[PDB]
Amino acid sequence: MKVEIDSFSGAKIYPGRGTLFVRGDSKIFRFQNSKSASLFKQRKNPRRIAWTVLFRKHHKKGITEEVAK
Amino acid sequence: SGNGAQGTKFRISLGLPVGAIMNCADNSGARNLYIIAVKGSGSRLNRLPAASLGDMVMATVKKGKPELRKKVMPAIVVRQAKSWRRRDGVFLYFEDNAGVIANPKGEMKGSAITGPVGKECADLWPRVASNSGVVV
Amino acid sequence: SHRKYEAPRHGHLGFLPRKRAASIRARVKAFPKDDRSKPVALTSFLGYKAGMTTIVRDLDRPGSKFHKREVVEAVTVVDTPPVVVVGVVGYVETPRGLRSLTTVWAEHLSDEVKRRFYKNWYKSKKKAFTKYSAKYAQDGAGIERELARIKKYASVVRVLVHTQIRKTPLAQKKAHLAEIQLNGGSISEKVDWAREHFEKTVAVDSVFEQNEMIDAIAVTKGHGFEGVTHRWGTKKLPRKTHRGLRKVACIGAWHPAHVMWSVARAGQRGYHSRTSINHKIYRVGKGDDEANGATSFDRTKKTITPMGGFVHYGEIKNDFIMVKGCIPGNRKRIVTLRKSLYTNTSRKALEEVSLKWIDTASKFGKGRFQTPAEKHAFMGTLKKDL
Amino acid sequence: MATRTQFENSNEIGVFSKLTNTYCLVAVGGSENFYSAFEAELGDAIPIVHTTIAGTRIIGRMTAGNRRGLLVPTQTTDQELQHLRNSLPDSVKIQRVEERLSALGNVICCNDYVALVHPDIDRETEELISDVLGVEVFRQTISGNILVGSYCSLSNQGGLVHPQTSVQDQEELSSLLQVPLVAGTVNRGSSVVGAGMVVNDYLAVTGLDTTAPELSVIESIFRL
RNA sequence: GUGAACAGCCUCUAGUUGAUAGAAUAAUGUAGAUAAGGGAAGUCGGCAAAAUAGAUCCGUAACUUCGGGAUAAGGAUUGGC
RNA sequence: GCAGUCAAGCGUUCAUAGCGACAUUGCUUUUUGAUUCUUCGAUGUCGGCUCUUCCUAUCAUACCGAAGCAGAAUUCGGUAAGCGUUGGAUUGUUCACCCACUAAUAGGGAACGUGAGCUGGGUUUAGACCGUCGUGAGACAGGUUAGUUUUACCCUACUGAUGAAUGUUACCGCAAUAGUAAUUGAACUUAGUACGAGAGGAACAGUUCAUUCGGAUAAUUGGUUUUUGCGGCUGUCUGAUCA
Repeated sequence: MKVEIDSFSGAKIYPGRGTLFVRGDSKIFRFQNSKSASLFKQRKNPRRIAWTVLFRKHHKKGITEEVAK
Repeated sequence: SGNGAQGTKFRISLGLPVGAIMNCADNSGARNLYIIAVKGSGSRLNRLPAASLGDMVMATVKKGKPELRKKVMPAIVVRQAKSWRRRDGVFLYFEDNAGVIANPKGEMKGSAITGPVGKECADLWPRVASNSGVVV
Repeated sequence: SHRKYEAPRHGHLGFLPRKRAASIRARVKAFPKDDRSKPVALTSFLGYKAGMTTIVRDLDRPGSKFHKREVVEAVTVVDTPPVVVVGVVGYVETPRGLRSLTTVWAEHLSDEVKRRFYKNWYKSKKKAFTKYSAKYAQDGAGIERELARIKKYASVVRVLVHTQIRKTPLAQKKAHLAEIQLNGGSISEKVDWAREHFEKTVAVDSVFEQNEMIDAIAVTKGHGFEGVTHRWGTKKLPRKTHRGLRKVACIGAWHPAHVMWSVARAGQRGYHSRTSINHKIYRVGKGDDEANGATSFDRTKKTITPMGGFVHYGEIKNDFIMVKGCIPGNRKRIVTLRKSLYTNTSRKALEEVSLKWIDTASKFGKGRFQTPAEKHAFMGTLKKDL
Repeated sequence: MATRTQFENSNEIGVFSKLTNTYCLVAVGGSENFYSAFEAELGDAIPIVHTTIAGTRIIGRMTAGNRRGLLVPTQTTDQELQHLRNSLPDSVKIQRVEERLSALGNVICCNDYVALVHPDIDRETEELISDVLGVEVFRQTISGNILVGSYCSLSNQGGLVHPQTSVQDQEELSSLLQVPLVAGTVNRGSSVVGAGMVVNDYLAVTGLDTTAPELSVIESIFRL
């Protein structure tokens, strides 16, 4: 059992949890829940939903000591 | 299953009843396939015999290069676009339906396959995996 | 005229009537066959269902596709307080069936057992087991004569037990008394084993074991009065039908001139007694066993309690049985765990495989975190605390 | 030599097996009869390895490599990666490849000296294949087919191509590959030659349905 | 007031607050609804529901009694400062 | 419609492997007839959808016997209905003919089962059109289009529920009786073995799955979402903001 990362939010997915979708480009996509899965279907840029991980990474949101080596 | 389908397949969700239209996945010149029946079905009043990933069915070409029409010809399902559960614990699905032309012996009339192919189909049918492209 | 097209019958005939159970606890109709060669041990057992959880284990089945590959399965953890014996009872054989001719009770029964006999506890004087329990003041010939009788007669012996209702995190405040037959040897030895097990624990270290096939007796969750479509599975009538599309069109032919008992009719649904056979145990844990959810591979620190506890159930701090698959009966209800009546040989049982990972995520929503440590680690500091 | 063997009932031996000059892989679901032919002549010369790449038994199409490397797709489990590392000798170095283009066996048609890749290969993967395999790679497709690995069964002593390949196409590769290529069929008329059967420097295994003179051709071209 | 509008929707003047009530709110109903994948395979018959459906720009065939068909068919935009 | 007996002959050679002329004995009440007994102060008339049970002259599955049964396939028969007998184009269709799956798509009864279960497609009032007949009003199993189908608040039967009386009350059990459930197929091995100069070609045992049915639940995926729980947007009204 390895660690797989959500494709839209970035939260860790436990076995038996989440969904999985394959696009026409044959590139993989994993969603932790219908909240993240349906949000992807609406073609939402995930850099703009506040509670995702890519949003907080972009705006150094709560980075604290992670910005320091 | 069916004749020539060596090995066994674990049951998955049925999402292709009689009368479905499936995109042509292989370079046989066809554009779509119209499922008329499935192999190894059951017998229940008012139940459409449905298909699934890796299953082999016969489907006419309602829209394609001419002499592939007006006749029945078997095919193999390579995409389902319907959420099915694997044993490993994943609920996955594809973007759209897709099938490949294949005579009853199990080999393919076409040469190549465009788009992802479910490994539940590659494993069950060796010749499909022989001419398959992306594998999940 | 015939049925035109012939279809399989809707529903089952042997599970009728689909009426309410006579008691909230499904009685054990039969017990595993006895052999007078083995040490004394219990045959059935009592527990409370708490919910389900998800597992991962390495499947070991030669010849299958998923050999030496990980899978996931559902398991229903059942709460288990240690069961204490408060009495024994002998069953004799008659040309009309087994009959109980005597009973023996323990010395100091807990308030739970006394509470069972009273419909109104507060108004009562707690005067139960007062005249009878005084018989121990003498040398004991009052009770020792009865235990002599169960040795001579009563070739079948069933021991009376009850659970601890206060140890379980449930608020019924009243125990569940029940009879449990024994699979020991010699009726003389069976009662002898009973004498020195009054007012003491009987854990799950002897009744069941890891990777054992057991039955599950419980009571169906109730859904009240139901129609005929969802009760049986009858086809829904077409949309154009007048005055109802959720019923059975033709009850019966002109003759016979009465409704057949085999016709499906609206009635009571749920609250049945269903015995599900051949259930396999994966975990047998103890309350004092810290990090129950940890496995030889995880090496983590967490119990089996999910985030926020089991829905409509407590926190679980005592013994438990973690059985593969679903189970009859709903949450907060007594569940009877009983030893398999037949020795299973299918190459599906006897698969002594340990688990690999246990789901402890929240069961009150979309459980995203297994332990508070990893929850606080992933998000980090919040506005609360520092 | 040339051995006639059926996996269960299918004649696609190359699909279910990968044969190289120092190691060989077979499906675990096979029977003694399929296993007997492989161990009949190999003996203890090179190890026999039982694996399931990608959780499936099409390892021949899901895996491709030579003396200097082995290729496994991303989704394969590390437990099987560890198993192949322990079973196979240390002389071969296994590095995972990140690519959703296709199964590696279909994409990669390589040998000790030369390699053939899928039309949609990317430069980042191009360097990874060359360094891992220690093999110079060139761009070309068998008869224009994208599945170069499934329509070309190749070894250091020769090579098989698509049966209906034009004569001009066949000779063009032979100059670069430095080995002759002969158009032909396998398994009683099947045009899938790259996946129908496999060749190493001392053996070639085909299906039991191969006719009389294709097996003779296989012996001639591959110098058995 | 929004709005093409005596359309729908909310309000000012004016007038009612009236047509048995209380509690849980089982089936089966009457009236509204929503359904993963396929999709008329259902049925005598897509009957019922569904989709487009306002406005601006582009574009529009067979045929004809040359007046029409024709907002045919088919495409692109619509908020706020 | 179904089942026998005799038996000339067919069956290379041989009456009964399988068939079988000329005659002849019966069975069936799902054909159609004939009768007219019940009912014209009236028992709602075709078909389709839904559902239950029963019978077998067994279509498939279980176990066997016979062959002009070497294997495979087939054909004939015995105990047997326990279980399963489908999805569609045309037609209102009973019927029928095709497409396809399947182990198989066997026949039937129960007021030609089933309208206070449904539909009203057809035949069957009244409107109207065409053809033939009639001088005419009108007639035709003719062809076609449009044509309101009502009530259970009773008793029994069935499906679920309560309940007095056998000193009271409570707990734990026995058991008569009644019902009963499982079902079929595919892939590998056996095994290019047995069997035959050749095409072909299995089976018992074992493993992995699946078809139909049944009972239970809800971790997981999906659905519903008056927790209006949260966020967003439109029109209007609280002077504006907030709400």
